Amino acid sequence: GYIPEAPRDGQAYVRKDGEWVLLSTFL
Amino acid sequence: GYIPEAPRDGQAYVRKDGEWVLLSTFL
Amino acid sequence: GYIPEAPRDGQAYVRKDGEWVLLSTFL
Repeated sequence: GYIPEAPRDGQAYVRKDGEWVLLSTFL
Repeated sequence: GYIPEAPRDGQAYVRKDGEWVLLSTFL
Repeated sequence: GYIPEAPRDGQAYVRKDGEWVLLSTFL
């Protein structure tokens, strides 16, 4: 389906496993 | 709600603050 | 329009060119 909004919290998110995961996880 | 399309412009985007932000911002 | 789900496969994706592209492409 379509993807719901990510957290709105001053952090960047990427799409993984049908979820929003912090970009910083990967950096 | 659901998220609208990001710019279609040859650049990658991540989701932040209910917006599409260039990935390159963080790299 | 709204964006469809990314692959659900243990990898992170970013939005580019109206598509889901592996984050690892850029790292």
